[PDB]
Amino acid sequence: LTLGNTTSSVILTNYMDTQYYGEIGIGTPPQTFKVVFDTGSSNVWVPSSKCSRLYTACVYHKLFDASDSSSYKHNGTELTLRYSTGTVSGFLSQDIITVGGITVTQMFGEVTEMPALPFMLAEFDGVVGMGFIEQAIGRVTPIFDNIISQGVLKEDVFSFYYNRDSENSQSLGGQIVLGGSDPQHYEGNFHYINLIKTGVWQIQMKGVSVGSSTLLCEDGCLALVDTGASYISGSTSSIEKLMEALGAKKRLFDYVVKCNEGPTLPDISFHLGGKEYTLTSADYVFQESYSSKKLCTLAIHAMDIPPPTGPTWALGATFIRKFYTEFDRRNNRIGFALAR
Ligand SMILES: *[C@@H]1O[C@H](CO)[C@@H](O)[C@H](O)[C@H]1NC(C)=O
Repeated sequence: LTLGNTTSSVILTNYMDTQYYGEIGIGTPPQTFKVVFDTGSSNVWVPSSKCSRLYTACVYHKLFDASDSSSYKHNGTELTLRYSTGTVSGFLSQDIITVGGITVTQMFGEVTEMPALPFMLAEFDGVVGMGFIEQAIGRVTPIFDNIISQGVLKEDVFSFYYNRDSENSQSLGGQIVLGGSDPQHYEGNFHYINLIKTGVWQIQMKGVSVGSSTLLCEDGCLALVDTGASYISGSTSSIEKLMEALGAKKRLFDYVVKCNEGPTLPDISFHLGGKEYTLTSADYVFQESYSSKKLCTLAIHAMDIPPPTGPTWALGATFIRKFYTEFDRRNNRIGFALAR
């Protein structure tokens, strides 16, 4: 490990509080893609020129064209990438990738199979896995390892700020710091939790309270800290119980409550390390209305993550909105501070 004196930031766009993406460039000259920075995965992919326009997703996203890059290096190894919500398929390529100020040689997937559902609903083109080589499909070096290799980053850490949505155009949707934190976006002190293990951004969670009573994960459980999850997620059994406690009806893909009932819904806490991390109903309800007649989604849903990572809680954007999160690869731990 070699440390320099460079901090590098990635400005992020907040789509509807569910999609947080920033811009990278690939090739000479650069081709730009909107990408989700996903601690729950370890590959880079963007859609490919070689994707059939029979995938309507590829018609509606930026496509990497290797025939327009003078820094492309062929590989052509196939790979399938499996995500919580959908699956993509293609082949491996090498090129120069620009992220913040930093230029790195990176192996990445050219995706050629991009299902209409759900990629038609994606503001973003691709994904930059911020996880560990142990999770990388085709055991490819993840972009963060490659930047650390360059010995320019002041620290072997990266931090996430996820703003609330804003009408105002001049609002900052989010910020990734590579090699640091931005003290302009948190307050009080970081509180750290060491990982179950190296190779996954997962930590021991002691309890979930719904207002008064610890009626979930009573013994102890797993929390994946997943900058690529829109929501906080537990396992079908954890949730259909959580929601029964809240008084929430179960729709096909999410839980809802009558909008009128939303604001008085109880606090939800998360025992991580020392501190108890609490969310108000404001923090976990899409309060889009106050009418008893209309229905309001909650930012918590069922996610059955398969082993060996699963089953686990996923703490995504619902949680990171309140808690500025610092991923410390140096000491294998996650820092949390109160966001501002
Ligand atoms: C693809 O890259 C891998 C890993 O760096 C390399 O060892 C392999 O031989 C490459 N395959 C081709 C066909 O270029």
